[PDB]
Amino acid sequence: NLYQFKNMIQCTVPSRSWADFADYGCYCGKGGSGTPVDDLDRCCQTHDNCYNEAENISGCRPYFKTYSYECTQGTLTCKGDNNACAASVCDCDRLAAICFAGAPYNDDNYNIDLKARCN
Amino acid sequence: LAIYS
Repeated sequence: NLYQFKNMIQCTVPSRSWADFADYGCYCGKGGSGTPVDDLDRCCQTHDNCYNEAENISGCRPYFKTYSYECTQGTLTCKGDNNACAASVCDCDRLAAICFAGAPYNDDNYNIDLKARCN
Repeated sequence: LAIYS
């Protein structure tokens, strides 16, 4: 779940508060819709798509699903005791976090006008 | 209380 996604971000990207990613580009945080403003927005776009596919698994809710993971000594791991849904979600978030750690950060792309550039 | 993605 997001609390866990939060904690994931905090362990792969220490130097940056997770908030920095809760309202960025067209896909990070807010809804979505439109061409990703950049790579960091692309990471999120791919993260939004991942959730939508997961939503296909019945009774699977990307935001509230509590999965099993762990982050130690710079390693983010999705555990084996997860059902199909939790596993999927975990991996979505996991891929995203790792994606975040490798993408640049443009401050101009933080909290841009969604309505005029993407709703 | 609120979201990333």
